[PDB]
Amino acid sequence: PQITLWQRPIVTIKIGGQLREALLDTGADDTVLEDIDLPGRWKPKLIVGIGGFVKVRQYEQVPIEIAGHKVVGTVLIGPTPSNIIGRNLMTQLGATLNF
Amino acid sequence: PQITLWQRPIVTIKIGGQLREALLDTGADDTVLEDIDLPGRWKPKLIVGIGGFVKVRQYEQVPIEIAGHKVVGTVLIGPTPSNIIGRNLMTQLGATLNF
Ligand SMILES: [Cl-]
Ligand SMILES: [Cl-]
Ligand SMILES: [Cl-]
Ligand SMILES: [Cl-]
Ligand SMILES: [Cl-]
Ligand SMILES: [Cl-]
Ligand SMILES: [Cl-]
Ligand SMILES: [Cl-]
Ligand SMILES: [Cl-]
Ligand SMILES: [Cl-]
Repeated sequence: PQITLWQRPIVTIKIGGQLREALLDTGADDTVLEDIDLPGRWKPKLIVGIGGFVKVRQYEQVPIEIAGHKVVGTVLIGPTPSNIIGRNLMTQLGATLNF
Repeated sequence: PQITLWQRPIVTIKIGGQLREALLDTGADDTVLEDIDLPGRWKPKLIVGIGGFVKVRQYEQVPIEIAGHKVVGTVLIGPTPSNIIGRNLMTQLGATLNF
């Protein structure tokens, strides 16, 4: 799609059977979602959040659909003020900012 | 331009004689710059930053060039971890996210 920016760029995402929403955030390096579960192994990671650092789970090679486009990449699961799609997945999408 | 996202989307900006850089941040509502001065009146505004709230100065109808494109809009001046161009100015640019 072509997404304008007069409102927050919130899109529908889907991971397996879990339909959610998230912000397309060009100011975020990584993707962080609070309201999803995944099975299997994961690696701990620290991100910055309230109180200094927050521990999240890093899941690799996750299939995720963003605004109807399927990609595969890393998803961080843990506390976040908003679900955010970061540059790691926007690169998979081939997304660009255009003006 | 057409800006890819495999690195942080940092662009050159210019306000009067003040040439700087800033991140194009679709996760930011407003534009916040730390390393610029402007003359004249301004209105105080609180934003979220380290320690809860940070006081910045709100300047209106500021002419600013972003990646070579001139626009006019509101610029917040104060502490910020990175200079950020937010959606308020990206809308003026007619910027879109495309995939
Ligand atoms: Cl599932
Ligand atoms: Cl992030
Ligand atoms: Cl620990
Ligand atoms: Cl959508
Ligand atoms: Cl990835
Ligand atoms: Cl100047
Ligand atoms: Cl902001
Ligand atoms: Cl006060
Ligand atoms: Cl530039
Ligand atoms: Cl504005």
